[PDB]
Amino acid sequence: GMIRLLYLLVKPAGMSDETFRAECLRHYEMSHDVPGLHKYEVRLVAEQPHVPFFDIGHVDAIGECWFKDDAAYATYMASDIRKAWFEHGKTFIGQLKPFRTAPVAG
Amino acid sequence: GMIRLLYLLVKPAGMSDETFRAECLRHYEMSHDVPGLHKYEVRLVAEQPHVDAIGECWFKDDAAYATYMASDIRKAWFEHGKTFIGQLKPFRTAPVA
Ligand SMILES: [Cl-]
Repeated sequence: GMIRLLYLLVKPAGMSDETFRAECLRHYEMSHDVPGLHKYEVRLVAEQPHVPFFDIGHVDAIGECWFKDDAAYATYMASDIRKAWFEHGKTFIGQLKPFRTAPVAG
Repeated sequence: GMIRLLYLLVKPAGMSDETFRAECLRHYEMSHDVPGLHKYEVRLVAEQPHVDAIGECWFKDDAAYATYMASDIRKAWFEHGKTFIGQLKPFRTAPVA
C-alpha cells in the first residue's frame, strides 16, 4: 500500500553532465535523513530509443519516492529537512512536480 | 549490474480505463514466463504534474537481455503489448554512482 511518486528530471542550465550526476548522487545521499520518506531512487537516462512513439521532451534523470502511508507523507510534507532537500532538488537536479502512481491490481 | 528499461505508456484511442488496467495486469501476469526478463512492474498514473502507466523491465545482464530479445515468447508478450499500448516512450536508465 506504498505511496509512490515519480519525477522526470531535466538538467539545470549552466552545469555540466558531470556536475549533474554528482548533484543526483548527493541528492540520493541526503534522502536517507528525510523524515517520512521510506525510500528514494535516482537514475540517469542513459538512452532514449513497434508501438507508436510517444513525443515528450528530453529527460536527463528519473527520481522516485516511496512513502509507507498517508501519515508518513504528512510528516514528510511538514518537515524542514524535507524542505531543504527539495530546495536542493529543485535548484540542482531540476525537480518539478511528480507523477503519482498506483498498482494495477485491485 | 542489472539492466533497467522504463516505459511511459499511453492507452489506445477509445479504450476504457477499466480495460486498460485489466490489460496491464494481464501483461504483468504474462511477464513471469518471459525468458531473460528478471522482473517486470507496471503501475497506473493516478495523478500527473498524458501518460496512463509506467512500465519497467529488469534484466540481470547483457546475456539475459540477449536471451529475451531472441525469444519467441517475448515476441508474443510484445504482441500482447500492442493490444493495450497506443504509444510508448522507452528509456534505458543507469545508476548515478
Ligand atoms: Cl524535520
